[PDB]
Amino acid sequence: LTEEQRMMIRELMDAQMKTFDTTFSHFKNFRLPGVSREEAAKWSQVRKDLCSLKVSLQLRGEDGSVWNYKPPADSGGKEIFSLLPHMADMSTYMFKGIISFAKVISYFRDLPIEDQISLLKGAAFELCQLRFNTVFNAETGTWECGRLSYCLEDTAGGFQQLLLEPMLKFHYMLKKLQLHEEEYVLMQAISLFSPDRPGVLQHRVVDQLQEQFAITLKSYIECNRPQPAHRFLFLKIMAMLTELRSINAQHTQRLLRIQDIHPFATPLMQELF
Amino acid sequence: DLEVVAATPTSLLISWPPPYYVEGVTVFRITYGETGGNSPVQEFTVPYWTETATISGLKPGVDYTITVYAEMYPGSPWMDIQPISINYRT
Repeated sequence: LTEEQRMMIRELMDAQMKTFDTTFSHFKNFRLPGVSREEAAKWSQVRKDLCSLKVSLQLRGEDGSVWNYKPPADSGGKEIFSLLPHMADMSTYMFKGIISFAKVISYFRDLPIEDQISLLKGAAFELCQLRFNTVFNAETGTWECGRLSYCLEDTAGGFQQLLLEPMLKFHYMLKKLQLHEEEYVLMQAISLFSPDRPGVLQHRVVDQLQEQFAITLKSYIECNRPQPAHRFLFLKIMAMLTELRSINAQHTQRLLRIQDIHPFATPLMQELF
Repeated sequence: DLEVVAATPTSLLISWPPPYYVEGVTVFRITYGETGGNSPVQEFTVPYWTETATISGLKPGVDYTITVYAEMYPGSPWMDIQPISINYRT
């Protein structure tokens, strides 16, 4: 592992640790649930998008009191929305962390400012998802977020139903890999620099950076992972990233549909999208 | 300087100059509160690139206080301070 590669990983590790609050100690002041036309049939589609998401929410007291929220079954209502204000706040908090993480990196700062904007807007959901994964518990089916936890409902349905939604499948599949922190952080870097992403002038510079990180990820696994099992692993991770980009597109469509009948989005989210 | 480009009695459009101390800054927090308050303050955040903000739902005839905070990726800096503030009336 070249001294430059080792250095690159060191920088990424520093950024995550400053960048990322695993505790969610500082996440505060979030909103909580309960606290004829046509268009419609837009609504039926929108209901489908909501349906995939749906989670229980748990809050743990400083007391050690626990509050549990169980989401309504669909109705018409506009019941479906109820989480959405809370979710936006969480995403907004996550996004602020994502932006810092990019900011820390020397290579990112070097980039022309317009390029930064394009990359961050493209990146941001994917990076946010990657950070979430580290929290995620496959056995629990929970994301544990400091005091906050979110737990998947069982449609029963099934796993077979559950796996139908790409995002849920991705988290379970990504979790399986049992990545090291270095591996997760590298993925963010590879995701964070994509040449593809819309609005990017400086394709050549980004592609080299993305490639350079990718090699570092490839190198790290061979050195640090005991090889014979793991020969595949880099290929799978790259596959996961490709899946993520597609999922990111799906999410973007979903938000627009949800907003248009319903608007939840925070100013940062609108700015980011 | 912080400027209001446009107003309506409900609603505000506001601008600030870019610093200076960017990169520095991950985001700008923005707080608007009723100018000395019964009111709880409201804060929302925008990307470091953004020079412009929208504030909405305001009462007519009310004098207001608007604060912008610029937020720094850990150990920039450019130190630190100031928040920059204005008051405007419906």
